Amino acid sequence: MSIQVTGIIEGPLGTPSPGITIRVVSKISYRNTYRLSTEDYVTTTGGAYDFQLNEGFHKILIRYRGASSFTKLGDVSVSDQTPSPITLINLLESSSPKALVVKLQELADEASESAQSASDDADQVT
Amino acid sequence: MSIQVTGIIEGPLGTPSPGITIRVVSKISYRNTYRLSTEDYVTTTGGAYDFQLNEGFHKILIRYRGASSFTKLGDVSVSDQTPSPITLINLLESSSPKALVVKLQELADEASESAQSASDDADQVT
Amino acid sequence: MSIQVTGIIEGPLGTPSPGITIRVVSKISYRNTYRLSTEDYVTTTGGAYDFQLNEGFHKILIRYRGASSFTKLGDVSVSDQTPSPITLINLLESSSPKALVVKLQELADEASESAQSASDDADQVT
Amino acid sequence: MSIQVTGIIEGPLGTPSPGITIRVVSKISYRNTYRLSTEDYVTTTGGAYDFQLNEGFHKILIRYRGASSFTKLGDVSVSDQTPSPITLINLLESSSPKALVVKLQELADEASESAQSASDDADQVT
Amino acid sequence: MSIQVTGIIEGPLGTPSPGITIRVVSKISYRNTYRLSTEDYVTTTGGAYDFQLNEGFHKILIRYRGASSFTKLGDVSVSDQTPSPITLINLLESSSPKALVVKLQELADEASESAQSASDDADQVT
Amino acid sequence: MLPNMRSALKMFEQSVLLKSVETIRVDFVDDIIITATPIRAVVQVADKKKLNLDSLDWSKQYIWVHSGSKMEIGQFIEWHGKDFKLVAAGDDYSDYGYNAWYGEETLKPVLVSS
Amino acid sequence: MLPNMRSALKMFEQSVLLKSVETIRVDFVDDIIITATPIRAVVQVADKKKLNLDSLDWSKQYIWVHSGSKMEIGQFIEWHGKDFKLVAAGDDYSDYGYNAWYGEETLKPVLVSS
Amino acid sequence: MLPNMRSALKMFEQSVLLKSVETIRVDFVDDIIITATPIRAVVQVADKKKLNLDSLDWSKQYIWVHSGSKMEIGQFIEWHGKDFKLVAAGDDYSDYGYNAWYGEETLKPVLVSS
Repeated sequence: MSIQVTGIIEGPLGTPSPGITIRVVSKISYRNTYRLSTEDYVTTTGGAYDFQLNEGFHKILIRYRGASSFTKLGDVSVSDQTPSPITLINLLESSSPKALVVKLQELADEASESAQSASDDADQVT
Repeated sequence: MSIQVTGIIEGPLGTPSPGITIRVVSKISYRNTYRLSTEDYVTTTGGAYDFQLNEGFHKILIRYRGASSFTKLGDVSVSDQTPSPITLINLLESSSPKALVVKLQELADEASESAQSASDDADQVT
Repeated sequence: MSIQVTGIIEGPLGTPSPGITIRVVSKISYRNTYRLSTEDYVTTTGGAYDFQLNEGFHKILIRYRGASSFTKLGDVSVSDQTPSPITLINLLESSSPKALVVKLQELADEASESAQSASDDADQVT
Repeated sequence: MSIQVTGIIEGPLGTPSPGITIRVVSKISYRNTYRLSTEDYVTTTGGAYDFQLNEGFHKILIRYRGASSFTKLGDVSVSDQTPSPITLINLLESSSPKALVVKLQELADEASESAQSASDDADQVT
Repeated sequence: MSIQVTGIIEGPLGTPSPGITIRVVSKISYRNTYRLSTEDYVTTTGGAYDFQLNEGFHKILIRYRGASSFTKLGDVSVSDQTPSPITLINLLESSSPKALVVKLQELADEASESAQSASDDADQVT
Repeated sequence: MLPNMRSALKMFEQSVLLKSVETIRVDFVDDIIITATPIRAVVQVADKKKLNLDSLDWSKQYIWVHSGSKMEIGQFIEWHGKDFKLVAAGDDYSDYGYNAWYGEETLKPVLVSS
Repeated sequence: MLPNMRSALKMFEQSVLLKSVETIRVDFVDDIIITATPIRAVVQVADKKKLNLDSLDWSKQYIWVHSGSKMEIGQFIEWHGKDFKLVAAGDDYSDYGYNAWYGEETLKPVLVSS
Repeated sequence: MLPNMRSALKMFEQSVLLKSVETIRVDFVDDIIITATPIRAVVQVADKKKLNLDSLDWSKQYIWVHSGSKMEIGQFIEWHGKDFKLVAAGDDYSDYGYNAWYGEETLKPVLVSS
């Protein structure tokens, strides 16, 4: 399902920030979402961001209290199964092309090692 | 014989938007239609669209209510023997290169399922 | 399963000549680099093509009988996820990217099925 | 004879367009027609174009409802015998230098194969 | 049939000198590339020329008797469609284009007659 | 509102033919159909036409046209007696309503129809 | 107070797409994700687009954009039908409120998403 | 209405002879008839006439004439004592009512009739 992200944006000094303007824009023609489709969200009091993010490939931009340009934090990619209750940081670290590929490599090596261990154990029992 | 498209244009945050206009311009002249034969269709309430499209080849562009220009949504090569009750997303995707990253995510997904199968099998044998 | 691409030669492919011929050269990585295997297909009346296709890297060429040379329709990578009843003009749009190396990591599924085979071979001894 | 063309101009959305200004201009000194000889035709209601065009070598331009420049569809060539009741699309696809030459090549190969088959059958009967 | 070009040497060809001489070199594609065959013709009084001409590629040169060299009148490709009673200045205007290869494809007619010759040869046996 | 030099181009106009070549080839034999249109323009000299030195001296007149109609490189422009290839120092203020190009007289005779 | 040409840039604006490439590689195989944004700008021609000579003639249109948004070199700008690499003669009056760049049409087709 | 600098050329006029050569040859032996006409013009210096260095120093005066009459390259112009070959930096505002050329003094004596 379309996952929901929820966290509390915190400045480096333990003070939340209420007036954050987050922009999510997709850039893949994906089910029920279009290329270069933009959308905004403003965090409520306490500096807490919560929204259901439709899935696909979405780059995320920050604007703090007052900012000329928009800071680019990264580009998440959300699929059908992906942890529902998640902060945005663990979304971006765990979903980005470099991180996605490197996670895939990690997983493939893990699976290969598991397979070899299982095969060796089967040989030992046989 | 002509194909029809019905769907809902969900915003990237799972929020619909009743202001987008979708334009298609003929790629190359084909029966009953000519090169550069533009046409635009406004979206309806609830972010839904339901419109008839002729067979042929067409650049498809869209523009959002707050947008200024059109965004290059893609190009589609529609003909007969394509399903008539088809949404716009699936038509684009069926007649466009699959996005790199969605393929990468699907790969990571099947990889994760395989790895979990291997690990649980190792647990079971042990 | 192996795919079956069919349709009516239209649009940029040319007029529906009742004698048009196509040619697919498949790059099957045989031992060291690969082997190229050619196959020429012809068309029935009305410019109709209908032919099955194996999976892998295929380069499609088009030309008319009695013409002077081919025309580069282009490359394509038929994978285990492309639609079966598809037209040729549509498939030409899904050209081969360089995701093949990420695709190689689909061996995780093979590793898992090998692990499960080892498990369900080992266990029966009791 | 001087052939006549009937068709219904259709925008990609099933909505005909009445106010199309089609510009046919000739660039060959051909019987009863001169080089660079221009003329216009405006489509009637229902988006249906019909006109008798004198034969020769005529390039055709379109202007939609409002357009700065003229869009070039191509250049038909009509001879003494050429199908009388024809749409303009099948006129341009079947009559243009590239298409004309390639049709000639197609025809030459067809006739050559027919001749070879006839000769071989005559040999078989003799 | 073979043509007969005649007229009065005049205009850019020069004054009607009653000794003027012309020279045609024919490029008859003999075995590997071709053979050039020369022939020099002179003129009666008043600068009058009158001479038959075979078909094919002919390069025409002009000069006066006792002059120092020729003058390049130019090439020409006399085909089975050029008018018979024509002047030389007029024919020089119908120079050889590179349509010759397309003219090769006239062999289809030959093909057909061969086919017919086969047909009306086979049937008599009864 | 993008400025539009178009109205500032009409006074200086001149009739001129704009052609383009769409080469056709079979078995690698060159034929060239032509596309000619009567287009508006304005002409000034572009590089003061000099006499270069070689085995034989040669000279090609330079003109640089403006027009409200788009002009691709692979097109010729005939205004008096010899077409000019639209080769150099061209610039497209298409969004500003016109475009310009230098021109090279193709010493070949003018492409009427071929 | 630093002068700010920004307000003197709005009138001449035009919509345009600004993309950047962040190449990704594994085992030395090239893939390229894209980042595209709709940005404000203004376009003029930069070097009057000529026809160079080589084994085959080639030509790349030059545009030189201004915008209030920052534009790094390794970025492309598409305005009509072909993106331009932001390569040359660029200058950043960022503290003065805008920046400019020349542009090189990458004769490759436009990077939609890859 | 094309602007016409013609009236802006009369005041500065000067009498001058405009000749052209139409070479004639038999058995590859050079003879040259001449065609000379008294034409209107105006003369300024074109390249400040310097002294080049070689085995022997040489110098050719440069003049650049305007006239309402057409002036092809292969023509000479004599104004004082030595004809000038109309070689360089010439430009034809013929549609604007005049044309101009640089000039090269042919250190040969002036072609009277040959």
